[PDB]
Amino acid sequence: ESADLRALAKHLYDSYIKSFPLTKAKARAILTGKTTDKSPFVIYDMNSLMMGEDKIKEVAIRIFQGCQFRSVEAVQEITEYAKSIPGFVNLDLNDQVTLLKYGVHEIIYTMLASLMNKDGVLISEGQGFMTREFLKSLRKPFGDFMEPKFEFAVKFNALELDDSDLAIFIAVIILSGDRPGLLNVKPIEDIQDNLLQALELQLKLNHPESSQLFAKLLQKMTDLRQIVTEHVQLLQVIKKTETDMSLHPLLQEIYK
Ligand SMILES: C=C(C)[C@@H]1CC[C@]2(C(=O)O)CC[C@]3(C)[C@H](CC[C@@H]4[C@@]5(C)C=C[C@H](O)C(C)(C)[C@H]5CC[C@]43C)[C@@H]12
Repeated sequence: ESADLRALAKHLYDSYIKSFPLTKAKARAILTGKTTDKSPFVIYDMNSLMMGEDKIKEVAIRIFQGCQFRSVEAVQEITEYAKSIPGFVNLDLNDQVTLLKYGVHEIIYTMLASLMNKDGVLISEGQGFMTREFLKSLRKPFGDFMEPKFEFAVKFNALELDDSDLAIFIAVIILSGDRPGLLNVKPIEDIQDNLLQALELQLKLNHPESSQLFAKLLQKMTDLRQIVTEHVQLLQVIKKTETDMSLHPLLQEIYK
């Protein structure tokens, strides 16, 4: 029944709003020269980075650890969202952990695109905006952490998804079932099939002039995969040349 799929979409969207403090809708209102209400302080170089530390509250490394923090917070938020997905907490606990382990980074880059445009990315709950060029200009093992994320975002943002779309898409990603190490794949797959039906209907209703958006959205999952892969191998480099830099245990247990 279409009706049941709509109720599912609304529940996920509702849970999404409750779990993620910075929505795409708020991010777009901040980014677009829309408001005096609160536009961001813009960090595009060293001194503005400093002054930025006063307005908003070594460079390259310190920025990297600022990233590390926000990812941890993002993992907490995504974990909270995951529990609201019907069926998820009824799964074998080990599989819940596995689904989170592999899904969380793909979600983080999906939602990261909401905070990006071509020029840079919102930081600190949208109070700040850090320039793409400034991130690229950073010291050499760090200066290209962010670039492939920008490249993803620019293309992904061209699908023009809104938060109600993204809420279902993010659920679809979590409930994959082709994740390494899963004990019971069939209950995961039955949940994903429901989610996929919901997403498909959502996209047809919300974007009726956007043909095959559903298929085009699913194809984006390959882009996410390779961002993660490339990000991971970049992290292995950093941990060897920067022996004094530390990773977060919540983040470290995710990579393996
Ligand atoms: C170890 C890291 C540096 C964390 C976990 C890996 C990470 C990850 O997988 O998230 C790569 C992308 C990103 C550096 C995050 C942190 C969160 C962060 C984000 C949102 C918040 C802090 C930063 O100020 C800013 C604006 C550059 C963004 C952009 C990218 C990421 C997603 C990484």
